[PDB]
This record gives sequence, C-alpha cells and structure tokens, in this order.
Amino acid sequence: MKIQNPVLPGFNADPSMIRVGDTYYIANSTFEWFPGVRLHESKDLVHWNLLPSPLSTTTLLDMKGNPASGGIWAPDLSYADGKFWLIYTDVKITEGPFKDMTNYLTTATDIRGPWTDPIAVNGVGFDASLFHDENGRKYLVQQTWDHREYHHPFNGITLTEFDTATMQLKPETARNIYNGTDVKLVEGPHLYQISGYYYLFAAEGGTVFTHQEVVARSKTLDELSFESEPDGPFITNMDTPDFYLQKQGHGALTSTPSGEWYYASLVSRPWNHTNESSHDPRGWSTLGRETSIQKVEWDDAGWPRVVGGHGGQVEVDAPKDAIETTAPKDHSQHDDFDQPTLDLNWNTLRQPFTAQMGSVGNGELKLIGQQTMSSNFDVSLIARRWQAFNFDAETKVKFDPFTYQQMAGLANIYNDKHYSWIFITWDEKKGHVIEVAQNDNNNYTSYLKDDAIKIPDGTNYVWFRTKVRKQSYTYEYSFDGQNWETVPVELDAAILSDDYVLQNYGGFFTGAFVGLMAADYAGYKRVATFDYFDYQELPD
Amino acid sequence: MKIQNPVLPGFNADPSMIRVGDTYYIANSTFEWFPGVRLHESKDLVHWNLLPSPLSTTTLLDMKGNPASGGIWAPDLSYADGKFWLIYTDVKITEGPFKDMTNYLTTATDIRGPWTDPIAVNGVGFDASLFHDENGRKYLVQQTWDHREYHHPFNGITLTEFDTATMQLKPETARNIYNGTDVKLVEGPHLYQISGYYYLFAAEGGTVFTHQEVVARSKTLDELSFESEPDGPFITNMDTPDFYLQKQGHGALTSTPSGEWYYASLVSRPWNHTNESSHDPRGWSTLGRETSIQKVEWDDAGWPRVVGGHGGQVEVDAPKDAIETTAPKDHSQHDDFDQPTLDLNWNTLRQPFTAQMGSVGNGELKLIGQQTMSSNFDVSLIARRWQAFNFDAETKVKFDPFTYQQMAGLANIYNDKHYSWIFITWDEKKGHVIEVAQNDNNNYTSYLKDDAIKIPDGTNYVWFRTKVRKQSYTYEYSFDGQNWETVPVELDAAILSDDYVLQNYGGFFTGAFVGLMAADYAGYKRVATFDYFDYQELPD
Amino acid sequence: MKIQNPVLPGFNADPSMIRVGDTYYIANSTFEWFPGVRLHESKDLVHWNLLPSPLSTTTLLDMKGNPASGGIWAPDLSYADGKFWLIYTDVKITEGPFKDMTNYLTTATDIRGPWTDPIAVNGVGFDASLFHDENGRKYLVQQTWDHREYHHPFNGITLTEFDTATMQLKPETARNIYNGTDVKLVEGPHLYQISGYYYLFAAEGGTVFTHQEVVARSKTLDELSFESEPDGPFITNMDTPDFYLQKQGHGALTSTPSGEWYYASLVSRPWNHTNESSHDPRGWSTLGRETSIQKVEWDDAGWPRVVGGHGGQVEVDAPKDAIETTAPKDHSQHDDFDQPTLDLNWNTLRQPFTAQMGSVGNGELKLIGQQTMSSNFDVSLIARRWQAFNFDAETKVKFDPFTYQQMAGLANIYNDKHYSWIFITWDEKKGHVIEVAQNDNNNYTSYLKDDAIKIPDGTNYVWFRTKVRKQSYTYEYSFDGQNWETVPVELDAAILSDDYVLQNYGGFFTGAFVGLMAADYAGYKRVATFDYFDYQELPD
Repeated sequence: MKIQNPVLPGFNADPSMIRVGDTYYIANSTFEWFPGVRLHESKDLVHWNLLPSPLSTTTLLDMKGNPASGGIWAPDLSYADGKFWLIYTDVKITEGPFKDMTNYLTTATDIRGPWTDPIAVNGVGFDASLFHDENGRKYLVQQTWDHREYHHPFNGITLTEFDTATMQLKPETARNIYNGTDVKLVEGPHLYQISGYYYLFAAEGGTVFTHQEVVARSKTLDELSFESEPDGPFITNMDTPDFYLQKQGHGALTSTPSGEWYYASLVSRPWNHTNESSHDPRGWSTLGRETSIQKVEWDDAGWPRVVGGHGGQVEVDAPKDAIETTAPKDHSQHDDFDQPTLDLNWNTLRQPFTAQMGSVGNGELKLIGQQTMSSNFDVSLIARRWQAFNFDAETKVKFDPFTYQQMAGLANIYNDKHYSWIFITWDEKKGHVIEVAQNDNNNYTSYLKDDAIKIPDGTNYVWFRTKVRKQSYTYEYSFDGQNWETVPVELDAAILSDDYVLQNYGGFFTGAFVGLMAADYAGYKRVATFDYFDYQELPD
Repeated sequence: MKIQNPVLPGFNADPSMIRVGDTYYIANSTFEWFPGVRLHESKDLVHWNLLPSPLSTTTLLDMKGNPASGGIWAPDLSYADGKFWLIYTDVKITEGPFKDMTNYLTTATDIRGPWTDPIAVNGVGFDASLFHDENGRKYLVQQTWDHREYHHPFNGITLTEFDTATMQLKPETARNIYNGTDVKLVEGPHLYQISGYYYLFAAEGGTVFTHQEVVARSKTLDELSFESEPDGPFITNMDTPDFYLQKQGHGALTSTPSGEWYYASLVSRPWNHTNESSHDPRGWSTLGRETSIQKVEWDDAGWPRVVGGHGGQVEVDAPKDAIETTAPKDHSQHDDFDQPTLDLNWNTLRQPFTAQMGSVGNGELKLIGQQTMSSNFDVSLIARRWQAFNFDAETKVKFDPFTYQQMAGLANIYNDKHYSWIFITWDEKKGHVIEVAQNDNNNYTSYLKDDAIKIPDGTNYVWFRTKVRKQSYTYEYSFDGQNWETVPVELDAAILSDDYVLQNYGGFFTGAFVGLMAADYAGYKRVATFDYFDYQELPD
Repeated sequence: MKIQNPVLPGFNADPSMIRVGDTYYIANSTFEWFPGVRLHESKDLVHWNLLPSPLSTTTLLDMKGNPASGGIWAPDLSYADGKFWLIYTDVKITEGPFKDMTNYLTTATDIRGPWTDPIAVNGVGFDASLFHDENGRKYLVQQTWDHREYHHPFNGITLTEFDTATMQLKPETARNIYNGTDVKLVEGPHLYQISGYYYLFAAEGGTVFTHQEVVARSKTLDELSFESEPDGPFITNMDTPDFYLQKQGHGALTSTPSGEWYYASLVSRPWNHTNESSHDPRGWSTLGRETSIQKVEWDDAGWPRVVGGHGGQVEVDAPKDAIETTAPKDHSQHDDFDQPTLDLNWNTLRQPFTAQMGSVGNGELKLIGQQTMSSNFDVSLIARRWQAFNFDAETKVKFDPFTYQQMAGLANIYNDKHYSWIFITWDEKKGHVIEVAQNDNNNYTSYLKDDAIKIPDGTNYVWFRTKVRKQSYTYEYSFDGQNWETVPVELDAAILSDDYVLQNYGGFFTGAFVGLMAADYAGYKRVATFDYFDYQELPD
C-alpha cells in the first residue's frame, strides 16, 4: 500500500513510465553500460522486477569507444497499435560545443523481445520521445541542441511529424512548440492528450540540484502555442535543500486503470562528509540518479500538481486498484555462476559479454584479461550497481600472472578515470601479490607498492571483499575464506559519485558499480577464475 | 646528389626505413588518420614517391571511436624470407596511468599489397619491431609500459622470441635487454646484426625537444647485456636550440648497396610568434613530425656517428650508387574528382571512405553530412597534410541547408578539439549564409554570428579559399570564383600544432591538415557537392 | 689555487661583483628576506666572508606585506669617487601585466656602513645598474618593462643619464642602447669601458634553464649602437643539459690587479628524483640560485670568452696575484644565542628583528608568537639558507600553548605557500603535543592529527631535529636530548625548490631556508624559548 522513494535504488535514471492494462513498465537510461536500456515491471508501483534489457546486441547498440556518459541517454517507451516502441539515443560527444547523437527506433510485440533491427530516426537533440496522437498521426518531440556559443544551447522543444508508413520524419514539419522558462536547459519533453488539451511535460535547469519539471498546454501542436502552468514548477528540489530527495525533474506521467495519476522522476540522495556544509556542496551521489514515483492530482484550472507539494514525498499512496507484485526483498545478489548466462543484474562496459571476454557456467566465471578499466575498448569486466549505501561484496578468485601487466580482482567503478580495486598481480621481488589501486581523475595511486602482500606458495584461490559504508569503503583479503585482513586504507566513496565527476568532466550521468575484472595489457590473455560473487546489502 | 631535410615534409613521423636491393622504403605513423601506415619509395634517398597505404580495410584497422593521437603509432617495416612484414600498433588510451595497445602483424609479397589478415601479437608496449636474426629465429623488440606511478613508466627494452611457425610470441623468453641512460623514456628499439655484434638503436627523452637516439651493442641477446655507445648520444637537437632541425631521434638505420650508411629520423621545424623568446617556447610545429635522413659513419671502435655531428645536417650527400628517382616538384595537389577513387594524398578520420560518407567520380566529390569534426565517429571529411609553411587551398561547393545543424566547407584540422573552417550553413533570419568558426581546445568561436554573409538568391556554388602564411591564416569566399572577399579574421596557426595540443592533452603526434567536410547533426544526411580541390604550395 | 663552483652555495643570486684595490666584493639579491642585499668579501675569489647587509633598517627597506619573491631583486654595487654606491630595487608585483618596482640609491664610504638614507631614482625596469663613465658622467642602465601584451615584455636596455650634482635622472636622455638577440628577455645590463669600447653585458632567456649572458659593444652610448658578440652567447648551460652547473647567465665582470678577468654568475645545481628523465624536468633547485665564478679571456677580435667554453667550469684557476683569504671551512652554524644580536647568517621575513618579534642573548632566543608562516606580515621567525645538500639541524625549545592556534618549532621554508615544520602545539584531548605539518601550495597536511605525540607532564624543553638528505627530509624529536624518535614521514625537498614554485607562481627567486619560529594567531603573544640552534653540513 506504500511506495517508498526511491522505488528503483541506485543508477536508474531518466524514467520513461507507461501502463498497458494493469501492468506498469519503466525504462531507464544506461549510458555506456551494456546491455542498453533497463526495464522494470510492476502492477502496484511499490514492488518492481527487472526485465531483460532490449538493446542486447551490437546490431541494436554499438558503443565500443564511446566516452563515459555517452551512449544511451533518456529512453522513451510507448505502447500503441498493439506493440511496444522504444526510442533510444546513442550520444557520441559529452563535452564542448557539440553533442552528436543519433535517435533510433526499435519495436516489439512482447516487452521481453525480440526487438526489431533499429531504424535511424534523426539527430537534432536528445530526449527524443514518440508521441502517438489519437488521430493516428505520430510525431517525435525532443530537446534541440544549438552549438552556437552566442545563443542558449537548448533551443526549445522541437516537434516533427512522422510518415507512419516508413517511420521516417518529414523534416519540413519541424517546429519549436515551447521555449520553456527563464531556468532554461529545456529538455525531456513528453506530450499527452488529456481533457481536450495537449499537455507538454519538460525538464529544465540541468540534471543537478537546479533540476525541475515544468508543464505547458495547448489546444494544438502549433509553433510556440504551449502556455506554461501558473505557480510552477511542477516538481523541483532546488528550493528544498534539506529534503531526503533531490534533483527531481525529468520523468513521465501515467494514469492508473481507475483514473488516478502518478509521475516517475529521476531522483538522488546526495550525502555529505562530516566536515562539509550541508548546503555547499549539497552532496555526493554515489547511487547516482535513481527513480522515484510521486502522486499527481489536477487543480480546478486543469493543471497537474504533485501531491505533498512541488518537492514531492518520500512515501506515497499506492494506486487504489494496485495488484500486489512479488519482488525480491532487496537487491542483494548471491551468484554461484551455476548458469550458462549472466544474471540480469550484471552489465559490461560498452560491448556484449562475448567469448573474447570470457565465459560463465558450471560454477565459475572466467574472465580473459584484455584492456584495463581505463580503456573504452575491450574490457573484460562485469559489474552491478551499488543499490544500498552500506553493503559487503565478496568473491573468490584464482589468477596466475607472470607479469605486472596482468591484474585481476574485485572492483568499484564509476568510469575510466574513477575506479578502485583489490587485485592479484605479479611483482619482480615476490611473484604473486595483492595490491590495491585507485584511479582518481587520472591521479593514480598504488597503495601497497613494494609492500604488496605476498600470496603464499600453496595458495590457489584468494578471497576478496569490499565493505562500503556510505561515505567510505575498504578492501579485505583472505587465503582461506575465514581469516580476513584489512588493507589499511580508507577510500573516499565521493570519488565514485556524479557530483565529483561533474567537477572535471561534462558526462556524469551513471552511478557507482561493484564487480569483477581481469586485465592483461601484455596481451597474453591471462585467465582469472571466480568461483562466486556475493553482494549483501545492509541497513541504512 | 643532395638530400634536403626534411625529405618527407609535413606529418611523416616515426620513420621505419629499409632497403630491398636498390630500393628504399619508409613507413610512417598515421595515428587516427585512415588509411593506416604511410609508405614512400625511392632509389636515391633524395626524391620520394607515395605508395598505397597497407592498412586500408577495417579488417586491417578499426579505429572508430579512437582518441585523437591514438591509433597507429610507430610502425615497423621489414623484409625477410622473400616478403614484407609490417608490425603496427593500435593505441586506445593516450592519457593517464595506462596506454592499452595491441601490436599486430601483416605481411605481403608486394609492397603495394595485398596484405594478409592481421595476427594479434601482444601488448606490453608500443614501438614494437620485428627482428629477423640471420640464424632464422625471430623476435619482437619493444618499449615496455609500466603503469606503476612509483616507477619510471618506460621499463627498459623487452625482447621476446617468436614461434616462427605460428608467429605467436613465447612469453617465457621475454627479457629486458637494455635500460637506457638517465634521459629515460627508452623506446623505438631496433636491432641490427653488424660485424659480429647486435646493435640496438633506441629513442629516449620523449618525442619533444629533449628527444634523442642512443646506440648500444652486445655479442648476445642476453638480459641487460647491451652496452651504451661512449660519447653519446647518436642524434639529438636538444642541445642545438637554434638549429633548423629539431626533435630528431626515433628512426631507423639502413645500408646502401655499396656499404654506405644512412639514418632516417623524425624531425620538426618549430617556428615562433614574433614576440616569443626563441628558446622558450622553442616553438610550434604545425607541420608536425616530418622525416629527415642523415648520413652515418663508423668510428675506429665500431660505433656509428652522424656525419656533421650529433645534431645532423640540413643537406646530406646522397648515396654514391644512388639511382635517380623522379618525383613531383612539390606536394601541390590539383584534384578535379575525375577518378572513381580518392587521390592517395587524401585521408579520412578513423574509418574508410564508404558510401555512407559519400562518393567521388565524374568531376564531383559528394560528402553526406554526418557527425561534426568534434566526433570520433562517422565524420564525412577528407583532408590532406599541410606540407609547406605557405600555401593556398581552394574549393567550389554546393550545399542546401535548411537548419543551422547542417554545415559544409573548407577546413583546417589538427584534432576534434583543434580545428577551424569556413562553411555554408543556415540561419533563422537570412537563410543560406557563410560562417567561420574555430574550435580552440573546446573554446568555440563563431566569428560572424548574426553578421554571417548572406548567400544571394541566385547562387548555386560558393567558392572558398584558405591562405596559410606560417604563423597565421585566413579564409576567403566568392560567389563567382573571380571576385573574392576576405573574412576579416586572422587565425593563429599555432592552435593546429603539436606543441600547443601538448599543453592540455597527452596525444600530440600528428600535424595540421586541410580539407573538405560536411556535417548534419540533425541527422538528415544533407549532401555537399565539391567540384574540385586545389592545394598550391608557395615558397618559404 | 682553485675556485670550486658554486663558490657561494645556497641562495646567493644575481651577483654584482667589483674589485677595490686587492679586495673583491659580491652583492646578491635577497627578495623578501631581511636584511636586504647580501655582501661577501674575498682577496682570492676562492674563500669568501659574509659582511653586514646594507639594507638593515626600515628607512632603507620597507617590505612588510611584500609578495614572496618581490622585494630586493638584482642589486648593483659600484665603487667610484671614493665611495660605494648601491642601486637596489624593491619589487611590489610578481605576476601579471605589471611589475611595479622602485630603484633606490644608497652610498657608504665604508663597505660595512653606515649607508645613507636612500634616494628614489626611478622605476622603468629592474636590474638597474650605475655606470660611472671615465669622463665624469653617470648613467643608469636597466631592463625596460613593457606591460603592453601585444609587445615583448622586455623592451630593450634603457640608458638614462644622471644629473651628477643631485643624482636625479634626466628622463629626456633615456634611450634604448640594445635590443638583445632572438632569445629576448634582455635584462641584467652592465656597461664597462675597456680598450676604447663600451662593452655591454646583458642576461637573456629568463633565469631558468634557457638563461644566458650576451655581450655587445659600441664606441658610443648612442641609441641602438651596440653590436652583438659573434659566436655567442658568452655564457649558458642551456645546451649543456648534463653539466653539474646550470642556469648560468646574469652576473658581472671584474678585472684582477694583474690584468686577469673573471665573471661571477648566478648558477644552480638542480637534482632529479630517481624516476625522472634527467632532461625533463631538468631538475629541482632546493639551494636555489647560487654564485659561480668563471675565468675570462679575450679573443683576437677583442671579444670576451669564458675559459672552458660557454658552459664554464666546475673548477677554475684563482687569480695569479690571489691573496689567500681566511674563511670558515663550511657554512655550518653552532649558535648558543650567547650574543645580544643575531648571528649574521640569520634572516627575518620582510621586517627587522624587533622587540615585537622577540629577543636574543644570555643563551636564549625568545620568539613572541605572532602571525603564521602563511602571512606577509609580522612573522616571528628567524631562518638561514640551506647551503649543503645534506645536513642536520637541531634546536631545544620550550613553549606553553593553551590553544591549537599557538605553534612553535623547527621549520623548513621557501615561502608562505611552501613550508613544513615540527612543532609544539595544544590539542583538546591531550594538551601539549608535537605535530608535523606541510603547506604545499596551500594544500595543507597535518601528518599526525589526533595521533599527535603527547608531551609528558614533566617536560619543560622539547628537542627537535631535521635531517635533510638532498631529495628528501625527515623530522625527529626527543624529550631528553639523547633518545630520538623519527616522525614516520618522508618529506619531498622538491616542494621547497625554485623549479617547483615556478609551476604555479611567477616569483621563484630565493631558495630553501631552515629556522625557528613561533606563531600565536589567537593573538595572545605566547613566547617560545630556544636554547640553541645547530646546523651541521655533511658531505655530498
């Protein structure tokens, strides 16, 4: 009976939410993480189950070499004409005057797939959304990039009509339907036909603490015909600096079977170090942009308003007609690698898990060492989101390196310039050793150096653990699985947060992950064998 | 009779030079420019002709998404066992603690191809070189990357033996043969068997003004057996700060049929702005790393020495047995696009010229607008090196944009963050206009803005010209090909120089190019038609 | 018999060297260190004694608030008309388009003083030098600052004539006598009348590794009449990157009684960390700019040349008529504070040692805690130069702090943003403790924090020691003077080097010092008592 926000914890950004009959679906952005577009299902809005990602082949999504926080930006899921339509955007540039992107369309009769070979739709801007008019016409509504430095870069909301026989746009039909408000950065447009009006929802202010969603309406789809909601915005936490939820905005409106109204929003829970002002910095989002759900009611003038005020609520009444959905009690994961395919919570960087990266099955994960976590190409790594502030993760691994260019173990990663791990490697004095390293915006630290821990001569497998405790984390190791030693360094979790990455890079749209990887930049394909992976969430 | 250095002007870096009978060949690094590996041929060392590049397919070279100054680093061309062997390196990371690279091998019975499908050899380090021992054994000798921040990053010269039946390395044979001198950054290793000794040539000091080449020798290929040449180095311009040639070092030794000896080196001719100290900065290399050739003699103790002293000479005596080679008088280019394939002097960024980029033939180049010059993906651009300090380039282009996201014209480019051009685009008030823009490390300037030049309603084609004058350059346009207007903006050529890019980016290994491109980041594939391209070199 | 360079080790920059009869004098720049202008005397050029500094009162020198590496730049000492003339410069701005300076004149009949109340001469530029023409006319010759960013900042060598009755300049006589060479940054001018010519010595290239001295001559003092020495420069180590001496240039020529010729130059001995290329960075000068002396001979065309070539020599033949001079064997210092005035080797920051800073005598130094080493105002600190690569320094101090804002101990300091120390302070949990801190360009580290060492309840005095070992240094403490504990942190000496400070600040002209200080930024004037100071130089 009670939605507890965030409902989708950890990296679950840019929710597109729809209802088909009694079933709700949310699609989230995935950026450089493969497979592309995360899908979840529910019948109550409270409990959610992970579905297979649509963009699961290189025919659907080719992101080798993509910059971090390029790839899949906000997706748009829709249902019309007896099928699912997915608009998705592959962004190739994350900084500077340009943001070159391609918007694609795929479809499916079943939410689990298979998905049709993608059609390229256009560029123009990101946050592309398929509007299905009740009269059978279809349109793309999107953000509009402007590279001209003497203008504002978000040049209104473009609406362009499809030829529905080919699903190619007719570019001559393009127009700006809405310029937004003085907060600018107008994006994330969605159109809805409600009570004889077209309602436009749009995100503004950028996806940090000044984020908001605004609402406009028009009787038509004419150029600059949309009028802004009075007493706006619809949702923001800009002016609620102490609230548990922050950065709400970009999202999607859905009805229930009974005619209630809900809004899924991206959201963050940024925390502070003990010595910081709570209001500067407002905090660090290690769990990145998650998804919340807010209830909506309509005021007497026909404008939608968030229940509990424009900041939303932590706890929200579930739909009256909610059908109870069974879901795991938390996001803990206990993987024996018993199955021939990866658990759905695992993701790879940019590319599918192929035989080149390794194999899973019969109780073992094998990763073939290729490029380091610093590469945008051919990284043999699997990882899953941080979905709690406190957790323990553990593995048991065997690796036989003969050079220092071979490394394998347990990692925490944000991107190619923000990661850490504890790993087995080789050194000239001791042979097989354990080291811990952190890459902090290419300031790279090896903690143990010459004092790397010697792996005793009888030792086959090494056990590794990371203990994440909100603001900080540690690595531990064991030669028997029972007696553990802590490596005496406390790592700052803020290094793996959106708010930290934003300081020196314009792509900061994911969240921290934990996982397993092997590297061999000697190019000799050294194999690491992992017997299990455990991720155990702890109370907050 | 007289070699005039640089013999290969403009971007012609990292020369690997061999002799087969009476013919000399030089292979140069190409980085992100496609096709990969530049080849030149001569029988006199004075005059050189361009041959087809070996790495001309995505089976041989796949660099989509590569960072600028990644891709093809120093290549190694060798002839043994009646065929050509090419070792080449695709570098995927240009900054930070790692430099993930793969070394590949292809072979050919004819220097013009075809080349065999590549074998992956290893990583370990760049500057990989195939040593063919007279006894039939074969080895890879290379630089050795060390990511450990508490060590020096260039960890000696690794030698590893091949299994010659499969041409796969036997990693257990790896050893460090040479640690270099205190100047460090030891790389560019080549081994030669001469007069009963193995001679090792290696580059040191990095490829900027502290570059040098050193020589070592051993009776064996044993671990750390190589002894440094006394009274070194072999070549450097570090300590000749006023000399016309700079940055000499990384290169290759060849004999002539009569037993003379020559050394090809990379080289630069960096210039100064008027107000700068000649010694700080030492200058700006718009023509990048070019190739020089120096004569070598052997001293009484059996050590090789450059004729004219360790700084080399501008003019060098050609081989006594030189066979005259005819070559074009300069590198001017007059292209009517009359042929169905591109002139060899044209390159693309990262990827082959496919139908997706456009077409050439019957007097026209068609470029299909795709991503901007800011992208590492799908850029419809062809360009050729700056090969003189002073030149005029000109084209005639037709383009019908309906949005400001469509741009086409005449460009000067170093990389995705360092380029300029004059182009046709569209604006809201005037329609078809001419603009000039410069991207200076993502500081992007539109020069004309609202004062972009209106293209008159009669106008089919627009003519564009760039005049490069060493330190600075301008753009001009014409609506009839006879009456020209100069855009009143003088651009700094130093923005397209290795030495400028080095200030904020660790990949700075190419050189300035001039060419033609079309962009359509609206994604509507707008086509630009170019009737010709002219590149006219002028005296220094 | 043998000058061993550097003859004046540690910070002894910008030597002005003259001879009066059989006695040589060198004056050196002192920047923010008080008293101003360092003076040394010798009769052999091999052994040197420190004399009292001229600028010993606030009437002569007022530097409170001066930026680090402002204050006293290159001085000029001359002897004519039976007295010493000192031109000195107080620089108030060290970065940006301006470098506002005032040049002053003081005189003395005795080198040890007293010195006359200073006359303000002009601004115009630094490196002002008094030229006494044989014909009785007198001139100021100087560098010429140009703030205009579209010009080169060093606008030739200005010569302006004095009215010798008032020793005020006649501005109308100003002209540029010499523009220098393409190396630019022309400064440090000195004029000499020799063999019917005016010879001009000038420094160029800036005071780092591209430093050089050039020589020009003219029959007149006419505008742009000076012609450059062929086959220059006169002195440089730019092109001797492995030589023990570096950065030679700015200096002064003197004759001996017998007609021999010597040149005193500033010089450095920059060292490398073990992992660095010897040529980039060329190294770290913890001992700053020291003084060397080179021998000069005249070629057949009447041009001066350094004996041993333009790089100079480490060891140089002393004058034939040299009179062996008694001097301390090294710069060790054993100070019991038995005297009522400070040993001459001690300096203060910016201001005289007044009763406000404390007192000395009867076996004790008392420092009254005022502002921290981070301040340009009222710092109770005395310090002496690092003058060897390896040394031990030690003190015994009593201090009774009641707040953490009170700190006193043994410091190593370069400037307000580059220092370290071990000190007594107070903390909330333990009371009197020992801490170590480093300020590294305002990245401030407290090493022990909560684990600061508790000072036992009976302890009156604490003993402190620093052991400097070229590239690195440590701190030790003792509660009895016999049993020592090392604080387990190795500090990088490069943080207190010119070459490090230059990376982020345009004033980098001094050198590392070691000394004693007390701070009380609670403003309660807490007094630290030091019983002795020992500085013991060790072999290289």
